[PDB]
Amino acid sequence: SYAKKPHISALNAPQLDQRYKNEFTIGAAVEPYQLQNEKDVQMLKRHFNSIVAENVMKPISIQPEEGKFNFEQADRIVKFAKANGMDIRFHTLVWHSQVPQWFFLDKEGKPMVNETDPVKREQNKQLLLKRLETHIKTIVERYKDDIKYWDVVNEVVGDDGKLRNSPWYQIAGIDYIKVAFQAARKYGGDNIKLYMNDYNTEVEPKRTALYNLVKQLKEEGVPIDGIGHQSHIQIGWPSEAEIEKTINMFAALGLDNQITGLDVSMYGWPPRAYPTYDAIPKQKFLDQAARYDRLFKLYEKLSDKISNVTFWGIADNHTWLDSRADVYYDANGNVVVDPNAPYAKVEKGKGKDAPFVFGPDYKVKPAYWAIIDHK
Ligand SMILES: O[C@@H]1[C@@H](O)[C@H](O[C@@H]2CO[C@@H](O[C@@H]3CO[C@@H](O[C@@H]4CO[C@@H](O[C@@H]5CO[C@@H](O[C@@H]6CO[C@H](F)[C@H](O)[C@H]6O)[C@H](O)[C@H]5O)[C@H](O)[C@H]4O)[C@H](O)[C@H]3O)[C@H](O)[C@H]2O)OC[C@H]1O
Ligand SMILES: [Cl-]
Ligand SMILES: [Cl-]
Ligand SMILES: [Zn+2]
Ligand SMILES: [Zn+2]
Ligand SMILES: [Zn+2]
Ligand SMILES: [Zn+2]
Ligand SMILES: [Zn+2]
Ligand SMILES: [Zn+2]
Repeated sequence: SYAKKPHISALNAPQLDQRYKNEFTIGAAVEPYQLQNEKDVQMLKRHFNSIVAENVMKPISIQPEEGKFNFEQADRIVKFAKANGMDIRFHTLVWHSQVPQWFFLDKEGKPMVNETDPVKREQNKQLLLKRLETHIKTIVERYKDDIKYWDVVNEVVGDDGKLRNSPWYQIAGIDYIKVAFQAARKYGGDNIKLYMNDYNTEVEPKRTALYNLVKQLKEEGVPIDGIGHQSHIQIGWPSEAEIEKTINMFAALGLDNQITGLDVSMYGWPPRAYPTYDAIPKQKFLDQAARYDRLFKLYEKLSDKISNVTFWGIADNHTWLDSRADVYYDANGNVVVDPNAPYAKVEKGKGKDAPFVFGPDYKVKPAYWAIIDHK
Protein backbone atom coordinates (compact mmCIF):
# COMPACT_ATOMS: atom_id res chain seq x y z
CA SER A 1 0.00 0.00 0.00
CA TYR A 2 3.17 1.97 0.37
CA ALA A 3 3.98 5.44 -0.92
CA LYS A 4 7.65 4.38 -0.79
CA LYS A 5 6.93 2.24 -3.85
CA PRO A 6 7.94 3.96 -7.09
CA HIS A 7 5.78 5.69 -9.72
CA ILE A 8 6.99 3.36 -12.47
CA SER A 9 5.45 2.90 -15.91
CA ALA A 10 2.61 0.39 -15.71
CA LEU A 11 4.13 -1.36 -18.73
CA ASN A 12 7.04 -2.32 -16.44
CA ALA A 13 4.92 -3.35 -13.52
CA PRO A 14 3.79 -6.80 -12.33
CA GLN A 15 0.68 -7.91 -14.19
CA LEU A 16 -2.57 -7.20 -12.36
CA ASP A 17 -4.56 -10.07 -13.90
CA GLN A 18 -1.81 -12.58 -13.00
CA ARG A 19 -1.84 -11.43 -9.37
CA TYR A 20 -5.55 -12.30 -9.18
CA LYS A 21 -5.86 -15.11 -11.75
CA ASN A 22 -7.03 -17.78 -9.27
CA GLU A 23 -9.40 -15.37 -7.49
CA PHE A 24 -11.20 -13.64 -10.40
CA THR A 25 -10.53 -12.15 -13.81
CA ILE A 26 -9.51 -8.49 -14.05
CA GLY A 27 -11.31 -6.47 -16.70
CA ALA A 28 -11.37 -3.03 -18.34
CA ALA A 29 -14.10 -1.11 -20.17
CA VAL A 30 -12.87 0.21 -23.51
CA GLU A 31 -13.69 2.29 -26.59
CA PRO A 32 -12.61 1.12 -30.07
CA TYR A 33 -10.23 4.08 -30.47
CA GLN A 34 -8.22 2.81 -27.50
CA LEU A 35 -7.43 -0.32 -29.56
CA GLN A 36 -5.58 2.03 -31.94
CA ASN A 37 -3.58 3.62 -29.11
CA GLU A 38 -0.21 1.95 -28.52
CA LYS A 39 -0.21 2.56 -24.76
CA ASP A 40 -3.81 1.44 -24.22
CA VAL A 41 -3.20 -1.71 -26.27
CA GLN A 42 -0.07 -2.43 -24.21
CA MET A 43 -2.04 -1.89 -20.99
CA LEU A 44 -4.82 -4.28 -22.04
CA LYS A 45 -2.30 -6.93 -23.09
CA ARG A 46 -0.23 -6.58 -19.93
CA HIS A 47 -2.77 -6.22 -17.12
CA PHE A 48 -6.25 -7.43 -18.14
CA ASN A 49 -7.82 -10.73 -19.12
CA SER A 50 -11.42 -9.53 -19.49
CA ILE A 51 -12.93 -6.73 -21.56
CA VAL A 52 -16.24 -4.88 -21.92
CA ALA A 53 -17.41 -2.15 -24.29
CA GLU A 54 -17.91 1.16 -22.52
CA ASN A 55 -20.44 2.26 -25.14
CA VAL A 56 -20.50 0.53 -28.53
CA MET A 57 -22.62 -2.47 -27.47
CA LYS A 58 -25.42 -0.38 -25.92
CA PRO A 59 -28.83 -0.61 -27.62
CA ILE A 60 -28.60 2.73 -29.44
CA SER A 61 -25.09 1.85 -30.69
CA ILE A 62 -26.16 -1.55 -32.03
CA GLN A 63 -29.63 -0.84 -33.52
CA PRO A 64 -30.09 2.94 -33.82
CA GLU A 65 -32.95 2.48 -36.33
CA GLU A 66 -35.09 -0.64 -36.58
CA GLY A 67 -33.37 -3.10 -38.90
CA LYS A 68 -30.09 -1.13 -39.01
CA PHE A 69 -27.48 -3.11 -37.05
CA ASN A 70 -24.02 -1.59 -36.55
CA PHE A 71 -21.79 -4.41 -35.31
CA GLU A 72 -18.61 -2.88 -36.78
CA GLN A 73 -17.41 -1.24 -33.56
CA ALA A 74 -18.44 -4.12 -31.29
CA ASP A 75 -16.72 -6.57 -33.66
CA ARG A 76 -13.41 -4.76 -33.19
CA ILE A 77 -13.58 -5.26 -29.43
CA VAL A 78 -14.52 -8.94 -29.86
CA LYS A 79 -11.68 -9.47 -32.35
CA PHE A 80 -9.12 -7.88 -30.01
CA ALA A 81 -10.36 -9.94 -27.06
CA LYS A 82 -10.13 -13.21 -28.97
CA ALA A 83 -6.63 -12.48 -30.26
CA ASN A 84 -5.50 -11.82 -26.69
CA GLY A 85 -7.40 -14.57 -24.87
CA MET A 86 -9.67 -12.17 -22.98
CA ASP A 87 -13.10 -12.96 -21.59
CA ILE A 88 -15.82 -10.66 -23.01
CA ARG A 89 -18.83 -9.14 -21.26
CA PHE A 90 -21.70 -7.71 -23.31
CA HIS A 91 -22.89 -4.32 -21.99
CA THR A 92 -25.85 -4.32 -22.41
CA LEU A 93 -28.97 -5.81 -24.07
CA VAL A 94 -31.60 -3.62 -22.32
CA TRP A 95 -31.32 -0.21 -20.65
CA HIS A 96 -33.41 2.91 -20.20
CA SER A 97 -30.45 5.08 -21.29
CA GLN A 98 -28.68 5.16 -24.67
CA VAL A 99 -31.68 3.35 -26.11
CA PRO A 100 -33.24 4.26 -29.48
CA GLN A 101 -36.61 5.96 -29.22
CA TRP A 102 -38.10 3.90 -32.10
CA PHE A 103 -38.57 0.98 -29.68
CA PHE A 104 -41.36 2.84 -27.91
CA LEU A 105 -43.38 4.26 -30.85
CA ASP A 106 -46.69 2.69 -31.84
CA LYS A 107 -47.72 1.70 -35.38
CA GLU A 108 -48.81 5.31 -35.99
CA GLY A 109 -45.53 6.82 -34.77
CA LYS A 110 -46.88 8.03 -31.47
CA PRO A 111 -45.35 7.31 -28.04
CA MET A 112 -46.70 4.05 -26.64
CA VAL A 113 -46.66 5.55 -23.11
CA ASN A 114 -49.48 7.95 -24.08
CA GLU A 115 -51.93 5.26 -25.20
CA THR A 116 -55.08 5.22 -23.05
CA ASP A 117 -56.95 2.31 -24.67
CA PRO A 118 -56.28 -0.94 -22.75
CA VAL A 119 -56.58 -3.12 -25.87
CA LYS A 120 -54.20 -0.80 -27.75
CA ARG A 121 -51.90 -0.82 -24.72
CA GLU A 122 -51.77 -4.61 -24.82
CA GLN A 123 -51.03 -4.52 -28.55
CA ASN A 124 -48.18 -2.11 -27.84
CA LYS A 125 -46.83 -4.40 -25.13
CA GLN A 126 -46.67 -7.31 -27.57
CA LEU A 127 -45.07 -5.15 -30.26
CA LEU A 128 -42.44 -3.81 -27.85
CA LEU A 129 -41.69 -7.32 -26.55
CA LYS A 130 -41.32 -8.64 -30.10
CA ARG A 131 -38.93 -5.81 -30.97
CA LEU A 132 -37.00 -6.61 -27.78
CA GLU A 133 -36.76 -10.29 -28.71
CA THR A 134 -35.53 -9.45 -32.23
CA HIS A 135 -32.86 -7.06 -30.88
CA ILE A 136 -31.55 -9.70 -28.48
CA LYS A 137 -31.92 -12.52 -31.02
CA THR A 138 -29.85 -10.74 -33.66
CA ILE A 139 -27.11 -9.81 -31.19
CA VAL A 140 -26.89 -13.18 -29.45
CA GLU A 141 -26.99 -15.16 -32.70
CA ARG A 142 -23.90 -13.21 -33.80
CA TYR A 143 -21.86 -13.37 -30.56
CA LYS A 144 -23.00 -16.50 -28.65
CA ASP A 145 -19.79 -18.40 -29.43
CA ASP A 146 -17.49 -15.51 -28.43
CA ILE A 147 -19.03 -13.65 -25.46
CA LYS A 148 -19.42 -15.59 -22.24
CA TYR A 149 -20.97 -12.95 -19.94
CA TRP A 150 -24.06 -10.87 -20.70
CA ASP A 151 -25.55 -7.83 -18.98
CA VAL A 152 -29.06 -8.77 -20.07
CA VAL A 153 -30.73 -5.88 -18.26
CA ASN A 154 -29.13 -2.81 -16.70
CA GLU A 155 -30.55 -0.63 -13.91
CA VAL A 156 -34.09 -2.04 -13.84
CA VAL A 157 -34.68 -1.28 -10.13
CA GLY A 158 -35.18 2.28 -8.95
CA ASP A 159 -33.27 3.89 -6.12
CA ASP A 160 -36.64 4.12 -4.31
CA GLY A 161 -36.83 0.31 -4.18
CA LYS A 162 -39.56 0.20 -6.82
CA LEU A 163 -39.07 -1.13 -10.34
CA ARG A 164 -37.66 1.68 -12.44
CA ASN A 165 -40.59 3.30 -14.26
CA SER A 166 -38.85 3.42 -17.62
CA PRO A 167 -40.81 3.18 -20.90
CA TRP A 168 -39.86 -0.53 -20.82
CA TYR A 169 -41.82 -0.94 -17.59
CA GLN A 170 -44.63 1.53 -18.38
CA ILE A 171 -45.41 -0.23 -21.65
CA ALA A 172 -44.67 -3.88 -20.89
CA GLY A 173 -44.55 -4.23 -17.11
CA ILE A 174 -42.22 -6.77 -15.50
CA ASP A 175 -42.48 -9.03 -18.57
CA TYR A 176 -39.80 -7.05 -20.44
CA ILE A 177 -37.24 -8.34 -17.93
CA LYS A 178 -38.45 -11.94 -18.21
CA VAL A 179 -38.55 -11.81 -22.02
CA ALA A 180 -35.02 -10.39 -22.16
CA PHE A 181 -33.50 -13.24 -20.14
CA GLN A 182 -35.58 -15.93 -21.86
CA ALA A 183 -34.60 -14.63 -25.30
CA ALA A 184 -30.91 -14.50 -24.37
CA ARG A 185 -31.02 -18.10 -23.15
CA LYS A 186 -33.08 -19.28 -26.13
CA TYR A 187 -30.75 -17.94 -28.82
CA GLY A 188 -27.50 -18.17 -26.86
CA GLY A 189 -27.79 -21.58 -25.29
CA ASP A 190 -26.83 -22.88 -21.89
CA ASN A 191 -23.16 -21.89 -21.88
CA ILE A 192 -23.52 -18.07 -21.85
CA LYS A 193 -24.03 -16.49 -18.43
CA LEU A 194 -26.82 -13.96 -17.89
CA TYR A 195 -26.60 -11.05 -15.44
CA MET A 196 -28.78 -8.33 -14.01
CA ASN A 197 -26.51 -5.26 -13.64
CA ASP A 198 -27.07 -2.20 -11.44
CA TYR A 199 -25.45 0.57 -9.39
CA ASN A 200 -25.88 1.10 -5.64
CA THR A 201 -26.65 -2.60 -5.23
CA GLU A 202 -25.29 -2.13 -1.69
CA VAL A 203 -27.86 0.51 -0.71
CA GLU A 204 -31.29 -0.04 0.81
CA PRO A 205 -34.10 -0.15 -0.23
CA LYS A 206 -32.64 -0.89 -3.69
CA ARG A 207 -30.60 -3.87 -2.46
CA THR A 208 -33.53 -5.80 -0.99
CA ALA A 209 -35.72 -4.82 -3.97
CA LEU A 210 -33.12 -6.29 -6.34
CA TYR A 211 -32.87 -9.34 -4.08
CA ASN A 212 -36.64 -9.89 -4.00
CA LEU A 213 -36.88 -9.37 -7.76
CA VAL A 214 -34.19 -11.89 -8.76
CA LYS A 215 -35.47 -14.39 -6.20
CA GLN A 216 -38.99 -14.22 -7.63
CA LEU A 217 -37.83 -14.37 -11.25
CA LYS A 218 -35.69 -17.44 -10.58
CA GLU A 219 -38.62 -19.10 -8.79
CA GLU A 220 -40.63 -18.49 -11.97
CA GLY A 221 -37.93 -20.21 -14.06
CA VAL A 222 -36.41 -17.06 -15.60
CA PRO A 223 -32.73 -17.83 -16.41
CA ILE A 224 -30.57 -15.49 -14.30
CA ASP A 225 -27.01 -16.57 -13.48
CA GLY A 226 -25.63 -13.60 -11.59
CA ILE A 227 -25.66 -9.98 -10.45
CA GLY A 228 -23.42 -7.28 -11.91
CA HIS A 229 -22.38 -4.74 -9.26
CA GLN A 230 -21.43 -1.57 -11.12
CA SER A 231 -19.50 -0.46 -8.00
CA HIS A 232 -19.29 3.25 -8.79
CA ILE A 233 -18.08 4.00 -5.28
CA GLN A 234 -16.25 6.59 -3.17
CA ILE A 235 -13.30 6.47 -0.80
CA GLY A 236 -15.51 6.08 2.27
CA TRP A 237 -18.88 4.94 0.91
CA PRO A 238 -20.30 2.40 0.73
CA SER A 239 -18.62 0.66 3.66
CA GLU A 240 -16.76 -2.60 3.13
CA ALA A 241 -19.11 -4.21 5.67
CA GLU A 242 -22.08 -3.28 3.49
CA ILE A 243 -20.32 -4.44 0.31
CA GLU A 244 -19.63 -7.79 1.98
CA LYS A 245 -23.24 -8.09 3.14
CA THR A 246 -24.43 -7.39 -0.42
CA ILE A 247 -22.17 -9.97 -2.09
CA ASN A 248 -23.10 -12.65 0.45
CA MET A 249 -26.82 -11.95 0.10
CA PHE A 250 -26.84 -12.58 -3.63
CA ALA A 251 -24.43 -15.51 -3.42
CA ALA A 252 -26.94 -17.08 -1.02
CA LEU A 253 -29.46 -17.22 -3.90
CA GLY A 254 -27.01 -19.24 -5.98
CA LEU A 255 -25.98 -16.21 -8.05
CA ASP A 256 -22.54 -15.35 -9.37
CA ASN A 257 -21.34 -11.83 -8.56
CA GLN A 258 -19.32 -9.66 -10.92
CA ILE A 259 -17.88 -6.24 -10.16
CA THR A 260 -18.65 -4.67 -13.52
CA GLY A 261 -17.78 -0.94 -13.51
CA LEU A 262 -15.46 -0.34 -10.59
CA ASP A 263 -14.09 3.15 -10.05
CA VAL A 264 -13.12 4.81 -6.77
CA SER A 265 -13.93 8.50 -7.13
CA MET A 266 -11.83 11.08 -5.29
CA TYR A 267 -15.05 12.93 -4.49
CA GLY A 268 -18.40 12.65 -2.75
CA TRP A 269 -21.87 13.24 -4.12
CA PRO A 270 -22.67 15.63 -5.68
CA PRO A 271 -18.94 15.81 -6.46
CA ARG A 272 -16.94 18.98 -5.90
CA ALA A 273 -13.99 18.24 -8.15
CA TYR A 274 -10.56 19.74 -8.58
CA PRO A 275 -10.25 21.43 -11.99
CA THR A 276 -7.17 19.45 -13.09
CA TYR A 277 -5.38 16.24 -12.19
CA ASP A 278 -2.37 18.26 -11.01
CA ALA A 279 -4.49 20.06 -8.40
CA ILE A 280 -5.57 16.87 -6.58
CA PRO A 281 -3.49 16.74 -3.35
CA LYS A 282 -1.12 13.83 -2.76
CA GLN A 283 -3.05 12.81 0.36
CA LYS A 284 -6.14 11.94 -1.71
CA PHE A 285 -4.12 9.28 -3.52
CA LEU A 286 -3.04 7.81 -0.19
CA ASP A 287 -6.65 7.74 1.06
CA GLN A 288 -7.67 6.07 -2.19
CA ALA A 289 -4.88 3.51 -1.91
CA ALA A 290 -6.02 2.50 1.58
CA ARG A 291 -9.58 2.12 0.30
CA TYR A 292 -8.38 -0.02 -2.61
CA ASP A 293 -6.32 -2.05 -0.13
CA ARG A 294 -9.39 -2.85 1.99
CA LEU A 295 -11.63 -3.34 -1.04
CA PHE A 296 -9.48 -5.93 -2.80
CA LYS A 297 -8.75 -7.73 0.46
CA LEU A 298 -12.53 -8.14 0.74
CA TYR A 299 -12.89 -9.26 -2.88
CA GLU A 300 -10.24 -11.90 -2.22
CA LYS A 301 -12.02 -12.98 0.99
CA LEU A 302 -15.14 -13.42 -1.19
CA SER A 303 -13.34 -14.85 -4.23
CA ASP A 304 -15.44 -18.00 -4.23
CA LYS A 305 -18.43 -15.73 -4.87
CA ILE A 306 -16.89 -13.30 -7.41
CA SER A 307 -15.80 -14.40 -10.89
CA ASN A 308 -14.67 -11.03 -12.29
CA VAL A 309 -13.66 -7.53 -11.23
CA THR A 310 -13.88 -5.02 -14.10
CA PHE A 311 -12.74 -1.38 -13.89
CA TRP A 312 -14.76 1.15 -15.89
CA GLY A 313 -11.69 2.29 -17.80
CA ILE A 314 -7.98 1.67 -18.24
CA ALA A 315 -6.06 4.63 -16.79
CA ASP A 316 -6.89 8.00 -15.21
CA ASN A 317 -6.55 9.90 -18.51
CA HIS A 318 -9.98 8.59 -19.56
CA THR A 319 -12.93 8.09 -17.19
CA TRP A 320 -16.64 8.85 -17.50
CA LEU A 321 -16.36 10.28 -13.98
CA ASP A 322 -14.93 13.45 -15.51
CA SER A 323 -18.43 14.13 -16.88
CA ARG A 324 -19.56 14.30 -13.22
CA ALA A 325 -16.52 16.31 -12.03
CA ASP A 326 -18.29 19.61 -11.35
CA VAL A 327 -15.96 22.44 -10.28
CA TYR A 328 -17.32 24.91 -7.72
CA TYR A 329 -15.90 28.44 -7.55
CA ASP A 330 -16.34 31.03 -4.82
CA ALA A 331 -16.87 34.74 -5.46
CA ASN A 332 -13.10 35.35 -5.75
CA GLY A 333 -12.75 32.61 -8.38
CA ASN A 334 -11.05 30.11 -6.05
CA VAL A 335 -11.93 26.43 -6.31
CA VAL A 336 -14.23 25.08 -3.58
CA VAL A 337 -14.03 21.37 -2.73
CA ASP A 338 -15.46 21.45 0.81
CA PRO A 339 -18.93 19.85 0.34
CA ASN A 340 -20.97 22.49 2.22
CA ALA A 341 -18.73 25.56 1.92
CA PRO A 342 -19.96 28.77 0.25
CA TYR A 343 -19.68 29.09 -3.51
CA ALA A 344 -20.98 31.32 -6.30
CA LYS A 345 -20.91 29.31 -9.55
CA VAL A 346 -20.33 25.76 -10.76
CA GLU A 347 -18.69 24.53 -13.98
CA LYS A 348 -20.44 21.22 -14.63
CA GLY A 349 -18.30 18.35 -15.87
CA LYS A 350 -15.16 20.48 -16.28
CA GLY A 351 -12.94 18.98 -13.56
CA LYS A 352 -10.85 15.84 -13.21
CA ASP A 353 -11.36 12.64 -11.24
CA ALA A 354 -8.69 9.98 -10.67
CA PRO A 355 -10.41 6.65 -10.08
CA PHE A 356 -8.06 3.85 -11.19
CA VAL A 357 -4.78 2.28 -10.03
CA PHE A 358 -2.99 3.61 -13.14
CA GLY A 359 -2.30 7.34 -13.56
CA PRO A 360 -2.99 9.45 -16.66
CA ASP A 361 0.65 9.06 -17.74
CA TYR A 362 0.26 5.24 -17.50
CA LYS A 363 2.44 5.08 -14.37
CA VAL A 364 1.28 3.12 -11.33
CA LYS A 365 -0.44 4.92 -8.45
CA PRO A 366 -0.21 4.17 -4.73
CA ALA A 367 -3.49 2.25 -5.19
CA TYR A 368 -1.71 -0.14 -7.58
CA TRP A 369 0.90 -1.10 -4.99
CA ALA A 370 -1.90 -1.48 -2.45
CA ILE A 371 -3.60 -4.21 -4.51
CA ILE A 372 -0.64 -5.89 -6.19
CA ASP A 373 0.91 -6.90 -2.84
CA HIS A 374 -0.18 -9.70 -0.48
CA LYS A 375 -0.84 -7.77 2.71
O1 LIG B 1 -18.93 7.25 -21.89
C1 LIG B 1 -20.00 7.18 -20.93
C2 LIG B 1 -20.06 5.77 -20.36
O2 LIG B 1 -18.83 5.50 -19.69
C3 LIG B 1 -21.23 5.67 -19.38
O3 LIG B 1 -21.30 4.35 -18.86
C4 LIG B 1 -22.32 4.23 -17.87
C5 LIG B 1 -21.84 4.70 -16.50
O4 LIG B 1 -22.38 3.90 -15.44
C6 LIG B 1 -23.75 3.45 -15.52
O5 LIG B 1 -24.74 4.52 -15.32
C7 LIG B 1 -24.66 5.39 -14.16
C8 LIG B 1 -24.25 4.70 -12.86
O6 LIG B 1 -24.05 5.69 -11.82
C9 LIG B 1 -25.22 6.45 -11.47
O7 LIG B 1 -24.95 7.51 -10.55
C10 LIG B 1 -25.13 7.23 -9.15
C11 LIG B 1 -26.35 7.96 -8.59
O8 LIG B 1 -26.48 7.70 -7.18
C12 LIG B 1 -25.38 8.10 -6.36
O9 LIG B 1 -25.59 7.58 -5.05
C13 LIG B 1 -25.35 8.47 -3.96
C14 LIG B 1 -23.88 8.45 -3.55
O10 LIG B 1 -23.65 9.28 -2.42
C15 LIG B 1 -24.36 8.83 -1.27
O11 LIG B 1 -24.05 9.67 -0.16
C16 LIG B 1 -22.86 9.27 0.51
C17 LIG B 1 -23.23 8.81 1.91
O12 LIG B 1 -22.05 8.40 2.61
C18 LIG B 1 -21.09 9.44 2.81
F1 LIG B 1 -21.60 10.38 3.67
C19 LIG B 1 -20.68 10.07 1.48
O13 LIG B 1 -19.88 11.24 1.72
C20 LIG B 1 -21.89 10.44 0.62
O14 LIG B 1 -21.42 10.81 -0.68
C21 LIG B 1 -25.86 8.85 -1.55
O15 LIG B 1 -26.54 8.32 -0.41
C22 LIG B 1 -26.17 7.99 -2.77
O16 LIG B 1 -27.57 8.02 -3.09
C23 LIG B 1 -24.10 7.47 -6.90
O17 LIG B 1 -22.95 8.02 -6.23
C24 LIG B 1 -23.91 7.70 -8.37
O18 LIG B 1 -22.74 6.97 -8.73
C25 LIG B 1 -25.78 7.10 -12.72
O19 LIG B 1 -27.00 7.77 -12.37
C26 LIG B 1 -25.98 6.10 -13.86
O20 LIG B 1 -26.47 6.79 -15.01
C27 LIG B 1 -23.96 2.67 -16.84
O21 LIG B 1 -24.14 1.25 -16.66
C28 LIG B 1 -22.78 2.79 -17.79
O22 LIG B 1 -23.19 2.37 -19.10
O23 LIG B 1 -22.45 5.99 -20.05
C29 LIG B 1 -22.47 7.34 -20.52
C30 LIG B 1 -21.35 7.54 -21.54
O24 LIG B 1 -21.34 8.91 -21.95
CL1 LIG C 1 -16.24 8.30 -20.88
CL1 LIG D 1 0.84 11.40 -12.48
ZN1 LIG E 1 -2.71 -11.61 -18.90
ZN1 LIG F 1 -22.97 -3.70 -18.08
ZN1 LIG G 1 -2.26 19.18 -16.04
ZN1 LIG H 1 -15.28 6.86 -22.06
ZN1 LIG I 1 2.84 10.58 -13.08
ZN1 LIG J 1 -3.05 -4.98 -0.17
